[PDB]
Amino acid sequence: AGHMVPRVMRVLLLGDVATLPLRKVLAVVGTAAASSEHPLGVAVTKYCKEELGTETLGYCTDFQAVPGCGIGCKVSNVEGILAAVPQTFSVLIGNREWLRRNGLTISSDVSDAMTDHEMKGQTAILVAIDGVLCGMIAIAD
Repeated sequence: AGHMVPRVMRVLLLGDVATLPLRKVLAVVGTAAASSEHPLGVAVTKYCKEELGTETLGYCTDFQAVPGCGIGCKVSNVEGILAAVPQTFSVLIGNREWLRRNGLTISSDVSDAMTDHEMKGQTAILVAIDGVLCGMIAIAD
């Protein structure tokens, strides 16, 4: 059913953090979160703000629109701060469509499975970071 009151069912993270140390996570989560509207914005904001010592975050560098699959863009304040080692943190969000659009060519098993479970009213919404699925969310409507 189409409604303006969804409800997250399950959330998992794929993109590891090995290559993303305190510095990476700080900058990424910093700007990334600063460019979000989640109810945890204030939290992440104050956190990265106290960890870096700067109130500058939420800079948009790259912009990519996708009317039909999702959206994506690169945001990072690290460049404006350090002003020496700029790193555009790419962040895209979409459903099975986008996930597959960049995940692979086509899979009857993946599409069939997605639609198979979607019959329960569940919505597929994952987010990729740096061209790599960082996390995936599954809503239950």
